[PDB]
Amino acid sequence: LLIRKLPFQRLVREIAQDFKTDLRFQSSAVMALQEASEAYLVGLFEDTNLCAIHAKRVTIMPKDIQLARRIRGERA
Amino acid sequence: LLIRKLPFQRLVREIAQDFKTDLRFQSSAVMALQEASEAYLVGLFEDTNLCAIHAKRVTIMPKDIQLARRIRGER
Amino acid sequence: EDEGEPQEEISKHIREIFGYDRKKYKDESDYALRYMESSWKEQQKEEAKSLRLGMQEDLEEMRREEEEMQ
Amino acid sequence: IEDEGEPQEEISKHIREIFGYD
Amino acid sequence: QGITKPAIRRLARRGGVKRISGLIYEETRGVLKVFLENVIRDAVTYTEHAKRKTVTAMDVVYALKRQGR
Amino acid sequence: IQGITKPAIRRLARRGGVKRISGLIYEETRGVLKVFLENVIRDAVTYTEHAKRKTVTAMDVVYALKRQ
Repeated sequence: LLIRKLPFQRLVREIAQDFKTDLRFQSSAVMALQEASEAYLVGLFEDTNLCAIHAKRVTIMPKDIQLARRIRGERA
Repeated sequence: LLIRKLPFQRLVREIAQDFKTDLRFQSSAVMALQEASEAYLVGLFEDTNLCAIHAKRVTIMPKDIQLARRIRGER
Repeated sequence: EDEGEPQEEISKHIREIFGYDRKKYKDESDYALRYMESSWKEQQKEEAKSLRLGMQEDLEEMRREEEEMQ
Repeated sequence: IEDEGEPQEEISKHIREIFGYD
Repeated sequence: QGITKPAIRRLARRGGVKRISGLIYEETRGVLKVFLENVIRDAVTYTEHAKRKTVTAMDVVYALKRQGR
Repeated sequence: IQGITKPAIRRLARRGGVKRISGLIYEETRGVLKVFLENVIRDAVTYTEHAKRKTVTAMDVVYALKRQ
């Protein structure tokens, strides 16, 4: 993995608390969560970057991300 | 509606026979495929054109289609 | 109290899958018939600009980088 | 038959696969 | 060939495109071929694995449940 | 909160193939990363409430993933 372990656990925890108030997570279940989030974000960036490329650019802009999301189906 | 019904069916029949030997398909079933295929390509061009303009361009090209697909996942 | 009307509901669903719509279908001018393809000079002028712009975009950002660094 | 293999105990390899990842 | 050239224009302008290159026409056909390949293949499997005689709308409609877009 | 450190991001982006990054990608990536979790756990929970189970196993995530 590539995200730091501790600061990821805390985030999952805040959201998890939010829905539902009674809430408990397994140890590997959070591990599985992290490994997904990275895979996804790398998945995402490869797309994002190739919209940077499409624009004949090198630096990626949010506009690139946003496109890559509109085209898949991600809201917002 | 917007493709002529005839040559489309010709295209449909063919692709079934191109693998499934003499599988039959109903009428109202192809009127569903076309209605889908139309509606899709439209959907697709919506996106094709987004990349067109993403690139600071106007006239859409294969690069635009293809990218649009590559992002959606398709071959 | 509760009711509808038409009888071709297996199609108006397919269209709903992809988001297709009835609305822009009465203004069908021939633009599409004839003014819709681009001269190969025109395409090549478009990339020319697409290109120029991309680079400028890229650089202004690097400059921004300097400002942000300090 | 020697035609069944052997493991490593990692399930994550499936998630890597859900999104496509080295 | 696979589809009416001018049709794919009208299909595009519905997409909202105002300009295209000649290269599009072929590319579009290709993209449809494979669309069709994919869905009819999956429509068949719907009719077999329901032991049904041969294909119908709802095989298609079910086969289309593969699409956000 | 958003302890998703900027150089964490760069690691991933670069893993993606990215070669240069606008400064606003950070806030953006953060925003999406949240949303991804927000509704991948939202939908995992539901796979665990519907086994009337105490806590959420990895397995029910993998299930909540496949919907995505």
